[PDB]
Amino acid sequence: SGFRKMAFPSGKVEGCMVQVTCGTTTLNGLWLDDVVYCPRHVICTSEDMLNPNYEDLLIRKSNHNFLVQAGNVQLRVIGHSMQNCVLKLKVDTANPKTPKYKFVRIQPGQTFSVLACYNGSPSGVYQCAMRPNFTIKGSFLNGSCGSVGFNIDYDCVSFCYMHHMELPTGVHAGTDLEGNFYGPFVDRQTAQAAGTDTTITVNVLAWLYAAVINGDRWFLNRFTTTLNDFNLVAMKYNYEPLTQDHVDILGPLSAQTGIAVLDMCASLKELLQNGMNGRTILGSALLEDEFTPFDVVRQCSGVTFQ
Amino acid sequence: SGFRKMAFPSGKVEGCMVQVTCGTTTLNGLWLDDVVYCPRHVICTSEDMLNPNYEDLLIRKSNHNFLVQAGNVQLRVIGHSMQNCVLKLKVDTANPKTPKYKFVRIQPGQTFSVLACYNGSPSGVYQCAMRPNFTIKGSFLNGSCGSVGFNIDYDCVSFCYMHHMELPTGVHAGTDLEGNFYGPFVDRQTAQAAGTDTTITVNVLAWLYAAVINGDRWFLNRFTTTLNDFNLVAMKYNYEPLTQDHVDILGPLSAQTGIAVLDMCASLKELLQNGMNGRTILGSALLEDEFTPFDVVRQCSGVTFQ
Repeated sequence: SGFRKMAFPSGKVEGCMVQVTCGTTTLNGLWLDDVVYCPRHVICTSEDMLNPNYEDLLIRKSNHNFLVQAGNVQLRVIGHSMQNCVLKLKVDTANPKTPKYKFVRIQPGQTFSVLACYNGSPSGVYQCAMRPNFTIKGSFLNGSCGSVGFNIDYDCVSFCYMHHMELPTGVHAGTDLEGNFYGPFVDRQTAQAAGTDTTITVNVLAWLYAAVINGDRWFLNRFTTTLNDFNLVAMKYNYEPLTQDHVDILGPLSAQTGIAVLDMCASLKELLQNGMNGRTILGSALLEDEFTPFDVVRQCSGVTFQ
Repeated sequence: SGFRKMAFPSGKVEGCMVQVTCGTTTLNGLWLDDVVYCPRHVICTSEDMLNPNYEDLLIRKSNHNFLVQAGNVQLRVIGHSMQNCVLKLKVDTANPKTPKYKFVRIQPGQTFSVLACYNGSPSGVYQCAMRPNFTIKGSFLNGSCGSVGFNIDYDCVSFCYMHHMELPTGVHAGTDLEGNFYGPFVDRQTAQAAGTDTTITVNVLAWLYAAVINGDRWFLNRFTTTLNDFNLVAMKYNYEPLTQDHVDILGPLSAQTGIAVLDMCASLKELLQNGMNGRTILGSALLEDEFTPFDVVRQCSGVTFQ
């Protein structure tokens, strides 16, 4: 028992990290088969970032302008193309540690692990949620761009995030591995701000089911609610609306505990309107929204009585 | 910026995990050079657990009675001895992925990463503290015994913890890699209870320095305090006493931020007495004590590992 924010083991990802330098710019790349992926701003300078013309800048670059290092050994670059905001560097060597992998685009509220890297080398691993405003609350310093987020499903690594930039409130923005930004952000030095961040309700409900399972039920009530009513109250408290997909995903936790999703929604509606009277749930003073229902199910491993 | 509960990259440790089966008992082992380390209770059954005579049980086992599996490959066991509560299995093969490593015994309030494993397979990584009562607040299910805790410094993995058992309050007990329990606990089913757990004061101060470095400085007051003043307030809130050694250890963070230790202590004394008035620190409603001063420096410097 016990409940912890937990990341995926980072080893299959550590086997793909490389350093990529262009001119005086260095950041991290991801080496899969004979390709290296990195943020396209590696070809820029600080001065270019004010109004960058990526097509033109890449035109004036040869393969020889990209120095790719996998620890000690240099990788020869044979080709370079841009896909949206990611550079793809074709190399003469296939990564012998390439895991089974896929590129996925994740949805707001879905979690993933981040391997923070500097100069092609891992610094640390932590669990993140894609916020409703298409930011993540990371821990990243200069040199971290090209750090990736990922899930492991079976033995298959699903890469879902590449780090590009930090916004003025200290949250981070990036792309999927096809180089499309999450959210309304661009890889240019211009006034950007993250939108109003909302709370990931399906994750708050997952966490409430976790509370119940680890013994805390002080907040439960006999009342039940309908879904549109809940959503109208949710809206008022900067909570994301709960969709039918979300109700479906909470099915296993509902079944294990015998507490219907709409029952738990009624408990949450109450907690939002009244506050929590300085009482801790699973040792937290605030409702946690970065635990998915799948995260709670894995750690709790409960049975369902039918 | 950003500040996250961050684990060490787990890859060096994932290459050492194996499955150890003895009769019908299966749990995890650690394969370094030609030795496999695991909890000695692998040689027990549910029968033996009440009050097991480990010496007698081990005498009645040959090398042939131990099946060690490293993915698909079976390892030949060539020797076996017991050191305190760990079994050591000599195998015919040195682990070719053995990292630079050492065995250390940590002190209460020191942090480390746990690689949670099931049947020799890594499932999760998370950051933990050794509590003042020599328990850890883990996330472990049946099958997790022999999961290890570790730090990385330089290119060197320091193994500090092996998981043995869960106490009736849902907290976890185990051993260093020489098989000596942390705390007053034994590897038998006996009435055993964790002592009074306190907060790790020096770690809360480290965390306040992290907040400041990241721009969350609302809690800083102009008040200074004596060490004894601070302690006499702190004691009341189930906080460890702060020692001169603790003040010394916070020197680097004090120097980097240009804020005196005893100033920060005065800010903490204020937070303890008055609460946070709704404000959060680094997104958190509660004071966090699972970051050491070295943890804050590593994360804020972007320290990497081989």
